[PDB]
Amino acid sequence: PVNPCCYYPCQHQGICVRFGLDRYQCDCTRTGYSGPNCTIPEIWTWLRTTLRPSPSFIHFLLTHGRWLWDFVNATFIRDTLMRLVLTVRSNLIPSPPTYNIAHDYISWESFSNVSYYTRILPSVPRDCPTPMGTKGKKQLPDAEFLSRRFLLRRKFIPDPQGTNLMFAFFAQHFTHQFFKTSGKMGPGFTKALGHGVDLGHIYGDNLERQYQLRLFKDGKLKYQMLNGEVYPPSVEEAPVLMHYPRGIPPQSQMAVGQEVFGLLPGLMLYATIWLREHNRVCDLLKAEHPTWGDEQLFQTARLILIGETIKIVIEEYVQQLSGYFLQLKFDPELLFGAQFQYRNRIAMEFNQLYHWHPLMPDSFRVGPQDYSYEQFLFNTSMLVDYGVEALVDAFSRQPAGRIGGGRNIDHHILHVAVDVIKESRVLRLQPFNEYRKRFGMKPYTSFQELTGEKEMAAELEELYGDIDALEFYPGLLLEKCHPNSIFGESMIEMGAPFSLKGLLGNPICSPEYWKASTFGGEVGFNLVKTATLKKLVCLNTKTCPYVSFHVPD
Amino acid sequence: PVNPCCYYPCQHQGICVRFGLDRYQCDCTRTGYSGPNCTIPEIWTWLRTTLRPSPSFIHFLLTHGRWLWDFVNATFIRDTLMRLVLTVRSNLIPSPPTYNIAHDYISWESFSNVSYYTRILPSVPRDCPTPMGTKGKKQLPDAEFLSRRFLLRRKFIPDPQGTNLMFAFFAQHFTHQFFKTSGKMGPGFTKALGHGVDLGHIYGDNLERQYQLRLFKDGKLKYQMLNGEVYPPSVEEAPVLMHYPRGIPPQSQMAVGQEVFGLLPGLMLYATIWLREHNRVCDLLKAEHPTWGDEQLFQTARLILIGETIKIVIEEYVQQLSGYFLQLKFDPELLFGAQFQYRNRIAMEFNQLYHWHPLMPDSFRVGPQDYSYEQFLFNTSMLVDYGVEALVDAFSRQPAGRIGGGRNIDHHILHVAVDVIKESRVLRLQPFNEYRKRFGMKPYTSFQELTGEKEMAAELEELYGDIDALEFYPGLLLEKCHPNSIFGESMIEMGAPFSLKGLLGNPICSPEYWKASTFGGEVGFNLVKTATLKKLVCLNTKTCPYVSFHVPD
Ligand SMILES: *[C@@H]1O[C@H](CO)[C@@H](O[C@H]2O[C@H](CO)[C@@H](O[C@@H]3O[C@H](CO[C@@H]4O[C@H](CO[C@@H]5O[C@H](CO)[C@@H](O)[C@H](O)[C@@H]5O)[C@@H](O)[C@H](O)[C@@H]4O)[C@@H](O)[C@H](O)[C@@H]3O)[C@H](O)[C@H]2NC(C)=O)[C@H](O)[C@H]1NC(C)=O
Ligand SMILES: *[C@@H]1O[C@H](CO)[C@@H](O[C@H]2O[C@H](CO)[C@@H](O[C@@H]3O[C@H](CO[C@H]4O[C@H](CO[C@H]5O[C@H](CO)[C@@H](O)[C@H](O)[C@@H]5O)[C@@H](O)[C@H](O)[C@@H]4O)[C@@H](O)[C@H](O)[C@@H]3O)[C@H](O)[C@H]2NC(C)=O)[C@H](O)[C@H]1NC(C)=O
Ligand SMILES: *[C@@H]1O[C@H](CO)[C@@H](O[C@@H]2O[C@H](CO)[C@@H](O[C@@H]3O[C@H](CO[C@@H]4O[C@H](CO)[C@@H](O)[C@H](O)[C@@H]4O)[C@@H](O)[C@H](O)[C@@H]3O)[C@H](O)[C@H]2NC(C)=O)[C@H](O)[C@H]1NC(C)=O
Ligand SMILES: *[C@@H]1O[C@H](CO)[C@@H](O[C@@H]2O[C@H](CO)[C@@H](O[C@@H]3O[C@H](CO[C@@H]4O[C@H](CO)[C@@H](O)[C@H](O)[C@@H]4O)[C@@H](O)[C@H](O)[C@@H]3O)[C@H](O)[C@H]2NC(C)=O)[C@H](O)[C@H]1NC(C)=O
Ligand code: HEM
Ligand code: HEM
Ligand SMILES: *[C@@H]1O[C@H](CO)[C@@H](O[C@H]2O[C@H](CO)[C@@H](O)[C@H](O)[C@H]2NC(C)=O)[C@H](O)[C@H]1NC(C)=O
Ligand SMILES: *[C@@H]1O[C@H](CO)[C@@H](O[C@H]2O[C@H](CO)[C@@H](O)[C@H](O)[C@H]2NC(C)=O)[C@H](O)[C@H]1NC(C)=O
Ligand SMILES: CCCCCCCCO[C@@H]1O[C@H](CO)[C@@H](O)[C@H](O)[C@H]1O
Ligand SMILES: CCCCCCCCO[C@@H]1O[C@H](CO)[C@@H](O)[C@H](O)[C@H]1O
Ligand SMILES: CCCCCCCCO[C@@H]1O[C@H](CO)[C@@H](O)[C@H](O)[C@H]1O
Ligand SMILES: CCCCCCCCO[C@@H]1O[C@H](CO)[C@@H](O)[C@H](O)[C@H]1O
Ligand SMILES: CCCCCCCCO[C@@H]1O[C@H](CO)[C@@H](O)[C@H](O)[C@H]1O
Ligand SMILES: CCCCCCCCO[C@@H]1O[C@H](CO)[C@@H](O)[C@H](O)[C@H]1O
Ligand SMILES: CCCCCCCCO[C@@H]1O[C@H](CO)[C@@H](O)[C@H](O)[C@H]1O
Ligand SMILES: CCCCCCCCO[C@@H]1O[C@H](CO)[C@@H](O)[C@H](O)[C@H]1O
Ligand SMILES: C[C@H](C(=O)O)c1ccc(-c2ccccc2)cc1
Ligand SMILES: C[C@H](C(=O)O)c1ccc(-c2ccccc2)cc1
Repeated sequence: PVNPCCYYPCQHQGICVRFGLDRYQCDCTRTGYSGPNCTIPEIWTWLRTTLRPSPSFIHFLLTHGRWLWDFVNATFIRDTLMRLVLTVRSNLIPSPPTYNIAHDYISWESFSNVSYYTRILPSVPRDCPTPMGTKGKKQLPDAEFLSRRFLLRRKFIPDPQGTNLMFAFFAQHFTHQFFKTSGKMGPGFTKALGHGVDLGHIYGDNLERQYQLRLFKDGKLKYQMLNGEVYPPSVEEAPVLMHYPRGIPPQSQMAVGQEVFGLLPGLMLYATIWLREHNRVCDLLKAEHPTWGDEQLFQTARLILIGETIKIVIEEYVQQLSGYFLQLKFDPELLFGAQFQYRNRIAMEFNQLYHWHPLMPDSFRVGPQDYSYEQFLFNTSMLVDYGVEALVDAFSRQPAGRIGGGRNIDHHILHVAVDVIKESRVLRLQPFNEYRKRFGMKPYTSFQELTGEKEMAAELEELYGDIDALEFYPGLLLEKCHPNSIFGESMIEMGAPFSLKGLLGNPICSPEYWKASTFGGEVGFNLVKTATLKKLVCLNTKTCPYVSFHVPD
Repeated sequence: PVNPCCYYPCQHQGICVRFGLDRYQCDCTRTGYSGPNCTIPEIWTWLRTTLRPSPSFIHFLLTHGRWLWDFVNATFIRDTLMRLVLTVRSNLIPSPPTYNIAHDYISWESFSNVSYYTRILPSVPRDCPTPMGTKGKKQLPDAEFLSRRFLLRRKFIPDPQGTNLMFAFFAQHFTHQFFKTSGKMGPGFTKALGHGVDLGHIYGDNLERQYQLRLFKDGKLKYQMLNGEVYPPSVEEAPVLMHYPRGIPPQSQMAVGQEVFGLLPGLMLYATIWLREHNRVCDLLKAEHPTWGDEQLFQTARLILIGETIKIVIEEYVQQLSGYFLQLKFDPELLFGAQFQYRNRIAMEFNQLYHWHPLMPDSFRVGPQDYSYEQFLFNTSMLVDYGVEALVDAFSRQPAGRIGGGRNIDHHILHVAVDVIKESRVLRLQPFNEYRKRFGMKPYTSFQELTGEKEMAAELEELYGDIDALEFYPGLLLEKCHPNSIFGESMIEMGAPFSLKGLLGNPICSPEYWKASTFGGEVGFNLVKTATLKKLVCLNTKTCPYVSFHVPD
């Protein structure tokens, strides 16, 4: 008897439950539909769906008519729309979280064990006829072949939106505080127990590590002086585990919150900027609160930096990424009248979607000098040799690669995409089309509709055999991009919900925490409300270089 | 310079923050008040407080006019009132949680480290003129003296509401799933990381322990047969750490989720009933779902038992406790249209408040036999000797002692109260009157007003010197009791918020989880919806004895 849930019979988030030896029932509770497979719409459900413009038309509206948007952005309409965006996008993510790699049903273990990444759609049943369920071949295309054929970069394709490396390293630094897959436990497990913006990549993901990194004086983080400049301390003064190639002297190993940041100067660059921001904030707090001890100074600075991070990510990072003329706004109060849960659980699908390796260039240009991957990766003297300002200027000037479209991952890191595809199969992620529906989009009827071209589509069709067998990650990177965009609609329609839910679901955005006293008063609250990338760098450097998420003109 | 916040200047939940060397500022954000101390009301705030009837009057309305409540309870008005109770009570509890024993301010560590009990009011600053702030003497009364003088029972005082031992043991059993203070870490720390109704007292507070307790067959829990009846397994069969006096071998110990349950037959009685219920539910689930494996049967049954627990607690436990003519109702759907966070963090004040030792009798009567504490405590055969039905019948017929009013704690366990008072001082809990205000009541102006009498009031007055120096726990237990009630208004006004928040804050009550599929379908969902104390017992025993939370008429 073939497992009926392998046919993915339940639609619109209805829940498929096996009954008896060969039957099944769909739980349509609060889905807005009824019927055996939750396909019969209620009045409002129908109106909403038949009158709702497509993601492509909305994307069009949001990226045209700057004159009208400039007007709108200066009115209450800016808040009305930002609220709509926030609520409509986040409503797609279940909270409290539902499934994980071990349970394809709600359970107390899935709810309480935070070492697990959560998941939005259950896994493909292990007893299905094919790897993807019912469609496709008995064996999926070879991961290595799939990557070399469709993901490997031939000629560098720059992001048409003007995104640069300053943005690419920001994204890598930022996401690594919540994507920390455990090697020991395996796929489906994380070590970033904070499941969000807790800044564990600065303060450490565990208490013992945090303590080794702290100076325990004035609430500050340990540091060292080099060429009269402030940098993270060496592992000798802050005995913390760091992932460095064997043979590298401890004196040349910098100690920071995230163990893998010694991998790239671009990562240590941000680690340095934030470390300096932390100590700088500590100084501001101390002047305002001379009676405070080291602990409160440290904890309050952390909250301020968390706020500064969310602010910059929404108003500058996501702004650059979206390309929207609507001025995004970070304002927790926009949700104080709505039903919203201030909690977040990182999804394995979100982890998959954020592998933006295509952003990395062919080489790294620092002034007249061009540096190869071998001169850049694990280079422990570049940051100190050039200093923060020089690297920020350089990264802000060099363009990053386009993410969507295919064939744009540098050969030096193509192996990551290969492992991502392999991980996807161990996690038994459902097919791309099931995720399209889960996120409110119509499934693609053919590979041609997906890619927008004919040659790659024909080859994919031969390899997968059926569009309904196309996998999650390949689908995301091979989907045709929006006009002049960094990526396709699925990346936005699927990524926006996870991202927004992750940003606003932070406890500091709750009515309980979002108050001046939480940040030490008006001074600290204002630091959060008015934070910018430019201020983050220039208030912590001797000179002010060109700083931005987009290349200059 | 005296610490300005030692005077507890900020009112109505305003937050006191130290500025400069000797100044302070109150953050009145969203309190509904403004001004230096958060005392100037906004028009609506004033309107609401002036029209608000007193807790005494509302208590009067809820305990009179049966004819009217009989009409109300059979209509939608019952639901309207329950929702009001729910939202208004839970709104007094901060969520996300605020402080803990280490931080008297919001911090990321307080939010993320669940080993800490949270707290509603910050601690008494360590640099205050007196132990309670600025009022009272430089030295608090001796804890032992206080207990002997005002808490020690002289003549057993039965609860006037008819509460029995079946209720007392249920309460002790139930609360021990979320109150597990860590001896190793000390005051302020808990081992019950679930912080709520997770049934960890049945399944264990950690995974390793849960695995030792499970049969891994049919989703069931290990068990043993004795005299043809089902009981928890021995430690020899389920090797988990149980706290038994030294010398008692593993084969003679019973292994259950909570390590301290071997202490009393009353606790193991409930451990036995719930274990039978778990396995009984597994049977019903397997009949409906023959394809389900052991893990899903186990997890689903746990969710059902959690649901049955909350149902019984709200509609029978709290109902008995309140004495309201209003028929309380457990219906998560009542909050779906409101703003509510589905999370809970156990407060140290709630732990203190729940020390209901006065409930325990002078001796334990089982039919013709009367057992002393010496014969009852640590008795390893009584449960099996009498069987479940017999003990339930016996406990359901024996009256429990009155909680409030004072002088009603059996000398055998008075030492617990002494330690609660000592613990309170290590935690530096603010005075009783500060808590009265935090929970919407007027502070008491004298001990006479507090106790309602003159003898104890005069002595307390001399020991403490000032009503504003009275401590939390002593205050709760010495407050005058409502007419014919089990305890005073403070117990209700402070206890209800914590209780209701903890019950409805459970994720199974969220819109995401409260669906039939979560419980395996309609059969499991109805088990939750129609759960009853009588059914919990009678469907798991050979015969059906007298079972209730109140003695028979
Ligand atoms: C979050 O969730 C993850 C995933 O579940 C947790 O992972 C870890 O915990 C699991 C449970 O501890 C680990 O499971 C392994 O199970 C192996 C098999 O053991 C079996 O169970 C008992 C073993 O006990 C037996 O009897 C005596 C009794 O004392 C015992 O001393 C003796 O050793 C004997 O084996 C038995 O019934 C069976 O026959 C099996 O032996 C273990 O051998 C192994 O050590 C481990 O416990 C799992 O591997 C862990 N890691 C991962 C990645 O899964 C994680 O702990 C959870 N986190 C939290 C905070 O809950
Ligand atoms: C939830 O919250 C609780 C409460 O904070 C927390 O408690 C435990 O964790 C902390 C931190 O691990 C424990 O700290 C204890 O105090 C001392 C700290 O002082 C010393 O620490 C270092 C000593 O060892 C190191 O010294 C050399 C330097 O010469 C260094 O090179 C080596 O690395 C070496 O290991 C040192 O840096 C410093 O100078 C001091 O000597 C700890 O050392 C000690 O081990 C203690 O552990 C608490 O005691 C823990 N329990 C309690 C009750 O506080 C929980 O861990 C937390 N839970 C979670 C999940 O976060
Ligand atoms: C970690 O990063 C540091 C950078 O801080 C690396 O050190 C730097 O390495 C560069 C390249 O080896 C050094 O180059 C300098 O400038 C010229 C560059 O070459 C010139 O341009 C092209 C290239 O051949 C030709 O057309 C020109 O004729 C000319 O050759 C070089 O010739 C100079 O000799 C000089 O070295 C740079 O000086 C150096 N910086 C410092 C402070 O050492 C470092 O190698 C890297 N570590 C590792 C292990 O890769
Ligand atoms: C754990 O609990 C069990 C009960 O489940 C304890 O065992 C039981 O102990 C009682 C008394 O200790 C035994 O009593 C039986 O019946 C009479 C009762 O006494 C009578 O009533 C009064 C009392 O003096 C007098 O007026 C009468 O003359 C008469 O004495 C007793 O006399 C009998 O000898 C008989 O023991 C009961 O039988 C026993 N149950 C079993 C099956 O063992 C057990 O002690 C306890 N463990 C500990 C450590 O206390
Ligand atoms: C040239 C620079 C880069 C190098 C050397 C690099 C490297 C790596 C390696 C070695 C891994 C782990 C692979 C495995 O376990 O198989 C990884 C993972 C990952 N990378 Fe990159 N990467 C780069 C850039 C970036 C960028 C710019 C982003 C975009 C935000 C990013 C995102 C991620 C994510 C989300 C993961 C998974 C983390 C996890 O599960 O722990 N990377 N990368
Ligand atoms: C036969 C009677 C009982 C005995 C022997 C007993 C005993 C004890 C002991 C020995 C402690 C721990 C004290 C310490 O660490 O200093 C404790 C705690 C506790 N007891 Fe009782 N008790 C009884 C009844 C009850 C009842 C009826 C309730 C009410 C629901 C209750 C509730 C509590 C609570 C809430 C704690 C604190 C738990 C914690 O923080 O871990 N007890 N008791
Ligand atoms: C509900 O979903 C099922 C599952 O795909 C649909 O398919 C079933 O019913 C068909 C109608 O006759 C049969 O032809 C299929 O063999 C049968 N498949 C399975 C797995 O049982 C079903 O038609 C859908 N019903 C509705 C109303 O949409
Ligand atoms: C605000 O609260 C403070 C603290 O309770 C009040 O007390 C301060 O001001 C009084 C005015 O005469 C003095 O008598 C007190 O000594 C002084 N105490 C402190 C904290 O320094 C204050 O009156 C209140 N003010 C308002 C506006 O209500
Ligand atoms: C009510 C006024 C409607 C005007 C119709 C505007 C037409 C915009 O049309 C849009 O063009 C895009 C490409 O430029 C496509 O990607 C979108 O799918 C399409 O809807
Ligand atoms: C309330 C929010 C309204 C957002 C609507 C913005 C959409 C801008 O729409 C623009 O209108 C222009 C009309 O002169 C056209 O010429 C542009 O092609 C079109 O994209
Ligand atoms: C927070 C929910 C508010 C519902 C009010 C109805 C207003 C409908 O609002 C619509 O929602 C769509 C998404 O479903 C958007 O794509 C449309 O642009 C928006 O106008
Ligand atoms: C014209 C301006 C419109 C502003 C509203 C945009 C925000 C609504 O965004 C909508 O979110 C939904 C759920 O994730 C998606 O299914 C829709 O395709 C998307 O347009
Ligand atoms: C029509 C509305 C009338 C509002 C009158 C406001 C009454 C509250 O008045 C306030 O009472 C506090 C406590 O006694 C004082 O500390 C404040 O200074 C006082 O303004
Ligand atoms: C009996 C009259 C009651 C009036 C209710 C006051 C409503 C709140 O009024 C507010 O007062 C603030 C302080 O001056 C102003 O800054 C705000 O603009 C104003 O809206
Ligand atoms: C909608 C909620 C209404 C709550 C009101 C219930 C209060 C019952 O009130 C009772 O009414 C009786 C009338 O016969 C009086 O005799 C009692 O003294 C009075 O306490
Ligand atoms: C007549 C029936 C009334 C039902 C409403 C009772 C529920 C509201 O209860 C109220 O909760 C507040 C916050 O905890 C307390 O401050 C009030 O004193 C209390 O009466
Ligand atoms: C505002 C806009 C929307 O809601 O449309 C939006 C929000 C978030 C992202 C995002 C961020 C990170 C990864 C992937 C996607 C993209 C667009
Ligand atoms: C419904 C009623 C109300 O909200 O009035 C209520 C709710 C809860 C308790 C309670 C529970 C445990 C300890 C202490 C108190 C008491 C009364």
